[PDB]
Amino acid sequence: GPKRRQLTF
Amino acid sequence: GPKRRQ
Amino acid sequence: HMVINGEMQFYARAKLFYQEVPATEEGMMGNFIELSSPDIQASQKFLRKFVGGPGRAGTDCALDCGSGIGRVSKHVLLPVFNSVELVDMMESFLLEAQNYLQVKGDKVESYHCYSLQEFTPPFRRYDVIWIQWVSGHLTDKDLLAFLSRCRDGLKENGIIILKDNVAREGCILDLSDSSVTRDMDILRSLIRKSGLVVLGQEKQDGFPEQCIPVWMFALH
Amino acid sequence: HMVINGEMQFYARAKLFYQEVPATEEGMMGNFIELSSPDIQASQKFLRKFVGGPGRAGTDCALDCGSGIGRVSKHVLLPVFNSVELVDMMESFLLEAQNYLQVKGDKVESYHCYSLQEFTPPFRRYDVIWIQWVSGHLTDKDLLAFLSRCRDGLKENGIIILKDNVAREGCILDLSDSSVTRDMDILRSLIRKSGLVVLGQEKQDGFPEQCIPVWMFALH
Ligand SMILES: Nc1ncnc2c1ncn2[C@@H]1O[C@H](CSCC[C@H](N)C(=O)O)[C@@H](O)[C@H]1O
Ligand SMILES: Nc1ncnc2c1ncn2[C@@H]1O[C@H](CSCC[C@H](N)C(=O)O)[C@@H](O)[C@H]1O
Ligand SMILES: [Cl-]
Ligand SMILES: [Cl-]
Ligand SMILES: [Cl-]
Repeated sequence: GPKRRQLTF
Repeated sequence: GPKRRQ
Repeated sequence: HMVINGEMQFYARAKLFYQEVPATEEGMMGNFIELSSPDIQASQKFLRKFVGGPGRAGTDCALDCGSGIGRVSKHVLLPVFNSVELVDMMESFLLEAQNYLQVKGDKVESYHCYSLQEFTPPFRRYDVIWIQWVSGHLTDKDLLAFLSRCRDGLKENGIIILKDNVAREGCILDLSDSSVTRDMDILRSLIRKSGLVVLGQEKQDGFPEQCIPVWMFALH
Repeated sequence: HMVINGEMQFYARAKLFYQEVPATEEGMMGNFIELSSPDIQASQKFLRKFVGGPGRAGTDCALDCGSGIGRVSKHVLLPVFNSVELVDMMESFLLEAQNYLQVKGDKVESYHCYSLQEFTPPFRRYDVIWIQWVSGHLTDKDLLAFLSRCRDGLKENGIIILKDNVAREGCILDLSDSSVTRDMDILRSLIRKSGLVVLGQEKQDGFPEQCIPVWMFALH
């Protein structure tokens, strides 16, 4: 299902 | 170690 | 781009993950139960644009891929199609589907317990093939091949509805649930290589900024 | 760029893989035992180009990262350096190293049992840090961090030697052994972000064309 967005560093 | 190609 | 070797490990881990997912709407939504209603409303509206009338997909038969317990079947497919077939690799979810799809279960033709990468849809049988939140569980090679087999499963004027998370940049391989979140370029590339073309596509509205964007695709 | 989520499962599968890998040269080479001898020959030459001389790397101390049983230490490092330290996550390999290294084992200062993504090379201690066929077992995020800590472990004029498989185009994620085969561009990007500069660069010759190319990098 839906997933939390990941961050890019 | 070494690995095969696709 | 990325190639996945060791596909056996990939699919085995996914079965271990879903063995602990509860056979409920909340389990199907990965605990994002508050997003089920806006998901369903957008899917209903999107389906209406491509079904019914001359030259458009018929309303006789639909296939629900990675159905889980049948959330999409209950709220999107069964109100529209005369018969619906569910396919999912989890026997537990399909057992629960029979109870979950109570009011309209008489129109459910079959519950197919198979993994999509091992599943051959019958030739030219379906007006609509619905693939929601499961394409990420197939490797690129297996998804490409599965989409080609789905094309062969469509009746004339039939369509594939693909709905999934689409990463904003680059792909994400998540080893906890054995999923790959693909970006738009990779996804469109696999659709093209499979012999399909995008009849239409729409971004899911009403979803939170904290979640990966969700997109719907009508393919034929 | 591609990203890996759920590292816990990534590193865990790697330990399960190496628990079944024999503590032999054949185990280290992944059943390419015949390639060990040309590997040694190319590494000895490459090392001679950056070690011993004015402004060149000293010959006092070396670190063998992902040493396994010490194949590289035995044939490349211990002949050249006064003391060599091995670091590997499998204590079974470090234990066998004491046999396999034979007389050269007398110049081993310590056998460190650590995962590289948890290891911090002692500050300003090594003239050469050798990282061979293990960088693929670290995620991009963990490899960047580890290279930065290696740079801090270097003495004056010290260098890092990195030797690994490098895809000609497109990365490969092998879930059977939890390794990423990076390609040239993404690997150079990770080296750059870590604050390291490429001194030398050579492709391993004499390897079968059916194998992924192998490259050596001198970095500081
Ligand atoms: N390889 C595979 N083959 C068949 N089903 C799979 C699969 N990998 C994951 N699945 C199924 O895909 C479902 C994802 S949860 C999504 C459920 C449903 N599409 C909905 O939107 O409500 C789970 O039921 C899981 O059992
Ligand atoms: N995350 C990690 N941290 C430390 N060592 C690791 C590691 N992942 C794999 N390794 C080690 O890396 C080695 C890869 S086999 C390579 C051995 C040696 N470098 C040679 O060239 O002969 C194995 O010994 C394995 O135990
Ligand atoms: Cl970000
Ligand atoms: Cl995203
Ligand atoms: Cl550089």
